[PDB]
Amino acid sequence: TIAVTGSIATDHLMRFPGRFSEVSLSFLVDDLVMHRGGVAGNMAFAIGVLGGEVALVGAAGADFADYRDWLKARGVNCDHVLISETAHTARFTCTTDVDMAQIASFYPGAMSEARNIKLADVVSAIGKPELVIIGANDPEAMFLHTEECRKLGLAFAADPSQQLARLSGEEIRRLVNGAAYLFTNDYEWDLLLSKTGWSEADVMAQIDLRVTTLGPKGVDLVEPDGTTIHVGVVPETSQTDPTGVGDAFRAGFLTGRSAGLGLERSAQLGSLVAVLVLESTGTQEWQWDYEAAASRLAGAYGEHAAAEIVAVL
Amino acid sequence: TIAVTGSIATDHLMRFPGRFSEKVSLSFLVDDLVMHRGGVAGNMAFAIGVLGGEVALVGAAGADFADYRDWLKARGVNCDHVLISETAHTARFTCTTDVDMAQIASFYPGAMSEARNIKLADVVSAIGKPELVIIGANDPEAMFLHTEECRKLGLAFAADPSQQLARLSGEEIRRLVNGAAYLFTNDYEWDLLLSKTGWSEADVMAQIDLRVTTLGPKGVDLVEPDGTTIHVGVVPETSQTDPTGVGDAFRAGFLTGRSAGLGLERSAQLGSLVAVLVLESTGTQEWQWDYEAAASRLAGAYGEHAAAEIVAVL
Ligand SMILES: CSc1ncnc2c1ncn2[C@@H]1O[C@H](CO)[C@@H](O)[C@H]1O
Ligand SMILES: CSc1ncnc2c1ncn2[C@@H]1O[C@H](CO)[C@@H](O)[C@H]1O
Ligand code: NA
Ligand code: NA
Repeated sequence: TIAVTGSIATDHLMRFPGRFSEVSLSFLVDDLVMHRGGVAGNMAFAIGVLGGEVALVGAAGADFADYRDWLKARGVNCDHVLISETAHTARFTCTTDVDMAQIASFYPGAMSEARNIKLADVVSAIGKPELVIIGANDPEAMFLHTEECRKLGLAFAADPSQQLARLSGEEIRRLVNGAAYLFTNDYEWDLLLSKTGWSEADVMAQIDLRVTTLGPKGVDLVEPDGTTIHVGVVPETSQTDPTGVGDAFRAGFLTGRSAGLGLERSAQLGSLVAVLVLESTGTQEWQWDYEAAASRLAGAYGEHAAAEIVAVL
Repeated sequence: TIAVTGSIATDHLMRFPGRFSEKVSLSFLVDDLVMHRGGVAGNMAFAIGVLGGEVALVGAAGADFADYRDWLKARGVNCDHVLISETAHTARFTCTTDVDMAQIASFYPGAMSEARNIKLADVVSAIGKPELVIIGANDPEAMFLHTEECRKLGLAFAADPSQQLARLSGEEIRRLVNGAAYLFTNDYEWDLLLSKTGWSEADVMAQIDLRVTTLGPKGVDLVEPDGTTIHVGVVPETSQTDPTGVGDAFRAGFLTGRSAGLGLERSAQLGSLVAVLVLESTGTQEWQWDYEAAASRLAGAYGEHAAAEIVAVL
């Protein structure tokens, strides 16, 4: 059972049929759609679709009913979503240009109440989770979640992503120590190092595994002893929107890990889910086709890897 | 009766408590998010109706327009000639405003694209000939067809291209300007119009009856073809909050004053008042008309005599 903590949101996604090369910026967009989102919602949805046991742990508004149904239909346990008395579910508004560059605004709303969520209640309700993802969230919620994981003996994955630029060096440091996984992208890895003052070795001495996504260059899985697995991307055919691609990779990778797959196979599955999200507009708008999944995995990584991956799904 | 053509929209307005000083990947943590009635035509029609003017809104919206229609009709706006799309939703304007009143925004036209199917002939046959038709930012082809139909039926019009000036070609802008009773732009838009059309200042003034050029905090200029220039300073602000719709508000106040028989200067003073009232509220139609506060601020900025003459016709 994987407990996913992080933002729950509605994503208002727009497409600008140009390049962000323009203060009074005005972008004439040719698409506007509203989808389910938030990093925790995305990851929980992806884990549920892939057949994993997952519980969403975040803060939303009373408007969450439909979202809840949508997630429960995919096996996600939403019993422990905090419902705000007053605030609306967070909203992410984003414009993506032809180069997949993005200009976005995030209104937290009910997200600010995630700091009132208590993992002790979740553990008493569902047992101790096999892993807790500490994703982008209310900052205080992120810190309290990590500290409660440490105190209750729960393995956790530090996944600060969008919040890394808004946290101080000390805050980021408090999020990293003891993590079973550390997820960032390459730019975020450099930023984490610069802000915390830690060296690469300093970080690796405190975590069990570093996972660094590299956009089109794939992903690196680095162990504390330097052992590095590089997994290339599942090449894309219909690139459309980058929102939620990292969440998708994390969900696929952690589902594979929970299914007993090795690091490389789990990262290959994560790459598949990531490209499926890249090729759709919303973050949870992708479909799971077992045969197309097997085919694309085999094309990218070989028949043996594809077969071993699809066997556990 | 003033016919207002232009965009009808829902404005999703956010506040960034910082300054826009940030493979682009901009992310702004905002601390306010509100949804309001908008579109340049909706804003101007609302303002004219609130001020007691006779006004008809002429634009394209979606079936979701019912509540907006009720809201506008409660203020005396005639919405009979709003085109309701079978398919599209009302346009949406999404904007983030920083502490310096700088803005980063995206506009989804949606139903606005169908304004090019509106025919001002139907409006005139229904309500008579409007005293003036505002050609505001809209579906570009709709703007051109509206201007040409004004010329064809002999209706006075105000060229008010604003947000669309940067997206139109020189020839397109030129075809929008000729014969206009009014030309509304801001100073940056005036420079851009000259550069894009290749016209000189004199070239423009020879084709219009009046140039109105807003200057942000520096006020507004009203320039006649013979060079006669009236400069009206702003009504100084007390609670600057959001710049969305301020120009629309000025245009509405000014044209209401003009339709009420006020001179150019008095009309521009009223417009400045409405503009600052919009500047001091978040939405574009979220302001209230307080007769006493209006009189007081007009008098403080322009004198008791001007304030009295302005409030007398309202
Ligand atoms: C303080 S900024 C922030 N914080 C938390 N979550 C964010 C933020 N910005 C976007 N999202 C959510 O991330 C998802 C894509 O990973 C998108 O679905 C989007 O909702
Ligand atoms: C092609 S860009 C565009 N076109 C037409 N109208 C626009 C546009 N952008 C914003 N608006 C509307 O203008 C109002 C503020 O004057 C705001 O209320 C907003 O709705
Ligand atoms: Na996407
Ligand atoms: Na405003």
